[PDB]
Amino acid sequence: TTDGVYRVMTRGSTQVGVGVMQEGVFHTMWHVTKGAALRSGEGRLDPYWGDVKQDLVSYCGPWKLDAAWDGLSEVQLLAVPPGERAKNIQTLPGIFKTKDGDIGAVALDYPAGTSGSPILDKSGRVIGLYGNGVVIGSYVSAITQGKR
Amino acid sequence: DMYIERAGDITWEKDAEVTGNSPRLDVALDESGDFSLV
Repeated sequence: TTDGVYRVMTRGSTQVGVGVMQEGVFHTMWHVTKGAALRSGEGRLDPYWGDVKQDLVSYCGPWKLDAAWDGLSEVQLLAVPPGERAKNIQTLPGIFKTKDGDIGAVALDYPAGTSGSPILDKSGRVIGLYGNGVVIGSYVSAITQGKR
Repeated sequence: DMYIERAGDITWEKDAEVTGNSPRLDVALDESGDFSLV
């Protein structure tokens, strides 16, 4: 239940992704869990809200993360790769230009099991999750944020 | 059996590695959540 960044594991064991606990809600990407319930110790976390097009899901309650990239400043990916300590990677986002507006994007290419890692602004607020993107042959991830 | 394990606090780190470029890309997002270039 504690606030923090978490590995999402499956059963030998494999890391399939990452997520964020905040205000009693667990946040990750839909393609990581496909909405399956999650075990945490002796307890169970049930899905509450999810959307395939946004590629997001929340457990135990509604999506809580609402900060947004300011469009000018560097950010940090708090990457939690399989088998590696959580680590911060600072970068200046580029931009996905879409018919519905601009989305920040980070041109960082980590293992697939890093999907769901949070991207932070300088205040430490989560401005979105890593792991839904496009290939340009380097991968570029949208900064994917939900609605609170 | 999908399960979670805590990996850290959510904090900015002053001593972070810095890397990566900042491309400007035209993209479309389809109903399946997939981005493609335009």
